[PDB]
Amino acid sequence: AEYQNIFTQVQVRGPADLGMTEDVNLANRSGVGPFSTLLGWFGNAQLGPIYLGSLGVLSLFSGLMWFFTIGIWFWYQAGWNPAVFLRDLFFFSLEPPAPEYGLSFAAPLKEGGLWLIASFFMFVAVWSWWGRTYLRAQALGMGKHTAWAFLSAIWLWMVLGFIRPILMGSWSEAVPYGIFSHLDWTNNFSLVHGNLHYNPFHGLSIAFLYGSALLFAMHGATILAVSRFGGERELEQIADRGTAAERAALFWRWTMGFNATMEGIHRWAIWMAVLVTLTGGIGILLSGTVVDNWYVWGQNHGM
Amino acid sequence: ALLSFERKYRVPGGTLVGGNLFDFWVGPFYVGFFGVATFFFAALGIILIAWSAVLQGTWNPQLISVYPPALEYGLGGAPLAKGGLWQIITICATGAFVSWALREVEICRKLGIGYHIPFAFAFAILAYLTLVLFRPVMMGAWGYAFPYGIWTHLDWVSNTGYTYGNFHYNPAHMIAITFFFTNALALALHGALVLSAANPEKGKEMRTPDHEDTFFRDLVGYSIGTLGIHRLGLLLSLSAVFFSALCMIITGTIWFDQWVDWWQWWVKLPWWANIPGGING
Amino acid sequence: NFDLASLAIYSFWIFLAGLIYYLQTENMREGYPLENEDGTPAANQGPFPLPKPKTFILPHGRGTLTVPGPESEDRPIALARTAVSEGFPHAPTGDPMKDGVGPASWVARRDLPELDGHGHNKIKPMKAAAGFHVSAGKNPIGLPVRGCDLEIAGKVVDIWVDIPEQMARFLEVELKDGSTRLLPMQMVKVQSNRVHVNALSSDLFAGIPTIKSPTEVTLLEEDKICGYVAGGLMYAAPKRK
Ligand code: BCL
Ligand code: BCL
Ligand code: BCL
Ligand code: BCL
Ligand SMILES: CC[C@H]1c2cc3[nH]c4c(c3C)C(=O)[C@H](C(=O)OC)c4c3nc(cc4[nH]c(cc(n2)[C@@H]1C)c(C(C)=O)c4C)[C@@H](C)[C@@H]3CCC(=O)OC/C=C(\C)CCC[C@H](C)CCC[C@H](C)CCCC(C)C
Ligand SMILES: CC[C@H]1c2cc3[nH]c4c(c3C)C(=O)[C@H](C(=O)OC)c4c3nc(cc4[nH]c(cc(n2)[C@@H]1C)c(C(C)=O)c4C)[C@@H](C)[C@@H]3CCC(=O)OC/C=C(\C)CCC[C@H](C)CCC[C@H](C)CCCC(C)C
Ligand SMILES: COC(C)(C)C(=O)C/C=C(\C)CC/C=C(\C)CC/C=C(\C)CCCC/C(C)=C/CC[C@H](C)CC/C=C(\C)CCC=C(C)C
Ligand SMILES: CCCCCCCC/C=C/CCCCCCCC(=O)OC[C@@H](O)COP(=O)(O)O
Ligand SMILES: CCCCCCCC/C=C/CCCCCCCC(=O)OC[C@@H](O)COP(=O)(O)O
Ligand SMILES: CCCCCCCC/C=C\CCCCCCCC(=O)OC[C@H](O)CO
Ligand SMILES: CCCCCCCCCCCC[N+](C)(C)[O-]
Ligand SMILES: CCCCCCCCCCCC[N+](C)(C)[O-]
Ligand SMILES: CCCCCCCCCCCC[N+](C)(C)[O-]
Ligand SMILES: [Fe+3]
Repeated sequence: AEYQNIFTQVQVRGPADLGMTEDVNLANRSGVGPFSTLLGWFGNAQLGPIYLGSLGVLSLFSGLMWFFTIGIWFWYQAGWNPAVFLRDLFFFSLEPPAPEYGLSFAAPLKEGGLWLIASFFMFVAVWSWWGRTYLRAQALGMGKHTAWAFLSAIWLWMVLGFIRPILMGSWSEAVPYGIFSHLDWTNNFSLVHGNLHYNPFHGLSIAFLYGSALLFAMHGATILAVSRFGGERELEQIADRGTAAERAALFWRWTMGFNATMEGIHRWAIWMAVLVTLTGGIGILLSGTVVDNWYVWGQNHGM
Repeated sequence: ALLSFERKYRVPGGTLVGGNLFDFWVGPFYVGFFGVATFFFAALGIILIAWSAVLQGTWNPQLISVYPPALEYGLGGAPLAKGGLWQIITICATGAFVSWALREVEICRKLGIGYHIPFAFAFAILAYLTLVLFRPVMMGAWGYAFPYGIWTHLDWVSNTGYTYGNFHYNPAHMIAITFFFTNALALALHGALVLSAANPEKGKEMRTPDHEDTFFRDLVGYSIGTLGIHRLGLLLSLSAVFFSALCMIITGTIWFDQWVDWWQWWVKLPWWANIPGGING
Repeated sequence: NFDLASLAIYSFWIFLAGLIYYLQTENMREGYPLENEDGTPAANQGPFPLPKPKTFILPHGRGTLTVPGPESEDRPIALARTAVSEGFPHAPTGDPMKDGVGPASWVARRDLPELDGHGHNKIKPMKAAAGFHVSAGKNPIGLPVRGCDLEIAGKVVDIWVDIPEQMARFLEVELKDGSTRLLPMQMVKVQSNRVHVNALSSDLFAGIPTIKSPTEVTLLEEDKICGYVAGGLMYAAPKRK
């Protein structure tokens, strides 16, 4: 019956927090939204405000057009039958042009041309969203760590849909837009390149993906374990180390022989996560361009 | 040697067994009864691996592989060279991992902190036991467990997966992957957010947690809050491992076909299975 | 045979070694250099060097933090060695709860309140926080507070709330002499008829360190309160039967 601070016992509510202004153009910031008692059991209850602005509107417009170009194609693959649509929803796929079209933009609409159009909309949606993660931090005087971490994810996505297909010579190498089909694409990619288990950058990517769960479990549990000393107030703990920061460090020093600081655990954290897609993107980029067969390659280089 | 602030925390107490008998440190490491237990289990398990490597004829860590018994041994004991070493090493590993968790418990007690960390570590242990104990017992043979080898246990993953076609279609596996990807996304975002407030633009005072909330509200319309994000990180990572264990404990025990068949239920529902066109009619 | 994939993977592992070296030194900005158990610098500091100083400019005129920098506990530590060799416990010389050692430890933080981004006190009693109220769950105000000796130590008279995070952080508890103490929210179990506090017996509630102002709490005071209460799990434990 010792409380665990996983769910809130007593929720409290006051006036909506409108937020810091700094250099944010308040003209592009929405009103505040309603409060969610449901969310309040686990985190904050307040919804909104949200920032709009040119980049966000462009990203949202472009991202919805991506989504709609795929939807329209699904409706056409379903013969416009709504029940066929719901039935095969996970089986439809907007496929890239066939290999004979190379990198040409002359693939007919129904045979890859719509894939290129959807990809254009997706490309604008992601890069304008990236610009937004940078500008939202700038407007508040904050560091640019979010935009930089986001670039690591974008890197893997750029490699999969754009850079590797270009270096391979055809859009046909790109990932299709479908629930199951992109899973089939992923399995096929490994079989075609001689087992991605033996791509060392893929093994690293796994180490960092497993390590991200290891580390967030460690850190999430650690902070809850010292929440009885205000441990989740990490910025003031960085500015003015408290017994929460000290007990957290000593738990780990006594357990495994070394430890973090309140600030430095977040450098471990950001690097553990971004290295997932950083190494992952490298491993995919080398596949087929440089290495046709990872298992064979590994045997000739010592694996 | 101590951290500059450490001495005031190095008091007697908090042990679960043995009183003050093992209540001391070796350098930075706390010992305790379960530190002794960890050492014994780990040292013996490592000795037995060395024994297995001697029987194998290699000292190469990339080649050493300790295999479980052949399937024909069922759940029986096997001779050392033919699965017994794997069996004893598995007992030692379980012994070392559980002792590690209980040592952490003692550490939590001496420091007066919550028990969230060994509780979270227990999920990893249970996922390990799912693969070497729970699932092999339910299938009837130790030989369904994975071998202890750097590359051979990856081949086991691939052999086990492709037994069921494309393992992607395992639905608990989809949920587990979604928790793993979402966890890494949240870890990147959380690390970036704190660092972006502690290390603001040049020429700026350190930001406050209000700036963190404002940043995420501006960006996506919601901030889970500083307590919420650590709750979330723990939930995502533990849910990933829970659904990992679930996706394997059902595979070969209550599901035997190609996993892609599971969704075929949705496909062949009588009211739309025979409509021409699309994919499934 | 040493192709581009080879060059890339060996390069990444070199990068990774440098990153780990960097990350470890970054995490030595607190608590290092290591000390002997007598407080003097330890001869063996390990293979990683101390990081070069960095500076944080604190908002609200609060000054600047430089880390690493010269460290001191800035408080007396009522503990003595139990051994001449290293690695053994240091035993409390007095009352470890009152002296703030072991799991009752506190850190000499700033004797000022944490402020929000607008420079206002982050934590306020609900009676001073216009519009704040219990919005879900059992409202604990007016309930009796029970210790691990199953006896009643006082009455909940207010909730101290983190305003920016809209979170209950402390229960203000009125004792039989009419004074109050703060009880950390993470150390109470709010029930239908009572608030149960397993960490403290009823007679230890008045030992909770007091706050010097009725409407605010300083970081120093929060550390003394939170340390004292958590210390009860070990030091009030002979009363938990
Ligand atoms: C989890 C689901 C599968 C599985 C699927 C995969 C796949 C797929 C991959 C790995 C990879 C690895 N796995 Mg495996 N792995 C399993 C179970 C295990 C267990 C275990 C006791 O359960 C262990 C110790 C390992 C260990 C390892 C490492 C050799 C490597 C990097 C992991 C990592 O950084 O994780 C996160 C953890 C950390 C960052 C913390 C540090 C962990 C260190 C590196 C562990 C060293 C273990 C040591 C070599 C063996 C025991 C040492 C004893 C002293 C004898 N696996 C099961 C069977 N594993 C990758 C690889 O490169 O393999 C060659 C890879 O591609
Ligand atoms: C049969 C299948 C093959 C195989 C084929 C592949 C292939 C092919 C790939 C991987 C990749 C990965 N694999 Mg593998 N994989 C196998 C076996 C494994 C095993 C295992 C237990 O055996 C494990 C643990 C893994 C694990 C991993 C990950 C470490 C890695 C993906 C990282 C990531 O975050 O991607 C997810 C993150 C992203 C895709 C980035 C996304 C960023 C963009 C910008 C997001 C856009 C959002 C968009 C606009 C939509 C918005 C929606 C609105 C919000 C509503 N694989 C086997 C051998 N694997 C990838 C990799 O890096 O390989 C080196 C990869 O390409
Ligand atoms: C890494 C190697 C492979 C790959 C291998 C796998 C495997 C294997 C699995 C997935 C899984 C998923 N992948 Mg994939 N995946 C790849 C690249 C992508 C890209 C991309 C931009 O490149 C996208 C958008 C997705 C999207 C998705 C989701 C459908 C799902 C959960 C992801 C997740 O946890 O996100 C974390 C992010 C968030 C939680 C934020 C919100 C994200 C939302 C939900 C994304 C919506 C996308 C899409 C528009 C949804 C339409 C739904 C209905 C059809 C209308 N993948 C590459 C090519 N992916 C899992 C799954 O369930 O598959 C069915 C799974 O098992
Ligand atoms: C060809 C292979 C198949 C496939 C077949 C399988 C099989 C088979 C399995 C998985 C499992 C998993 N797969 Mg799959 N998988 C494929 C493709 C993928 C892709 C992808 C992008 O395509 C992804 C992301 C995944 C993802 C995943 C995870 C959901 C899960 C692994 C994590 C886990 O269980 O941790 C759990 C964590 C542990 C087991 C670690 C335990 C650690 C212990 C407690 C402590 C060790 C201490 C150590 C010895 C100390 C050393 C010394 C110190 C370091 C000093 N797979 C393809 C389609 N996958 C596995 C699973 O769910 O397992 C339950 C599994 O068995
Ligand atoms: C290792 C790095 C990890 C990572 C990092 C990362 N991702 C990030 C970031 C970072 C640091 C961001 O800053 C950024 C972000 O903003 O996060 C909150 C992002 C983000 N990562 C995302 C997704 C994502 N990340 C993933 C992975 C990871 N990201 C890695 C694990 C994955 C996968 C496959 O695992 C996914 C799916 C997004 C949540 C976000 C990027 C947002 C973006 O680019 O959006 C562009 C698109 C739109 C604005 C709109 C698209 C339209 C919708 C699909 C509409 C559907 C609903 C409905 C039809 C609406 C109808 C309305 C009608 C009224 C018209
Ligand atoms: C549940 C969420 C995630 C999680 C959580 C987690 N792990 C944890 C903790 C937590 C909260 C700890 O407190 C604990 C720790 O101290 O971390 C620093 C731990 C830890 N997780 C570890 C590893 C680890 N965690 C993993 C995963 C995860 N850990 C999950 C994704 C993985 C993988 C593969 O994904 C690995 C490899 C260790 C760093 C540590 C546990 C240390 C420990 O138990 O030490 C005692 C034992 C020894 C020192 C050695 C024992 C040797 C054996 C007797 C012989 C070898 C047997 C083994 C089966 C051989 C395998 C060979 C491989 C090639 C397959
Ligand atoms: C009710 O129905 C309506 C019609 C209203 C709908 O809207 C329904 C909508 C749906 C059902 C949506 C269905 C959507 C999906 C199934 C999405 C699934 C997507 C994935 C699983 C993601 C797969 C991976 C995608 C990747 C890797 C894309 C890479 C993109 C490239 C990096 C971009 C490259 C750019 C190109 C090729 C164009 C070049 C042009 C330039 C200007 C550079
Ligand atoms: C050829 C293959 C190489 C990879 C190709 C490009 C891939 C793009 C990836 C980008 C790097 C990964 C993210 C960096 C780590 C996370 C951010 C970080 O910790 O550093 C940023 C930090 O200073 C703060 O920024 P400022 O506020 O501007 O100082
Ligand atoms: C064994 C030691 C040497 C290993 C071999 C040589 C290493 C080769 C390459 C390694 C370099 C990896 C460095 C990664 C981290 C880069 C430092 C960094 O991040 O700088 C920016 C930072 O200041 C400001 O960040 P913020 O304060 O967060 O804005
Ligand atoms: C009116 C607008 C409608 C509202 C739409 C709701 C969308 C919610 C989406 C994601 C929340 C999960 C965020 C997970 C990542 C958080 C990173 C972090 O550290 O947050 C800490 C906290 O937010 C500060 O300290
Ligand atoms: C706003 C749309 C963005 C277009 C960029 C991608 C070009 C697609 C070309 C499709 C070709 C169709 N057609 C008939 C010319 O063959
Ligand atoms: C930022 C955290 C650093 C953690 C580094 C983890 C190293 C794991 C080693 C995995 C080995 C992968 N591979 C294929 C190259 O052998
Ligand atoms: C693979 C990720 C683990 C990286 C390990 C970093 C080890 C750092 C050990 C530093 C020793 C600390 N000490 C005891 C000298 O203070
Ligand atoms: Fe944190």
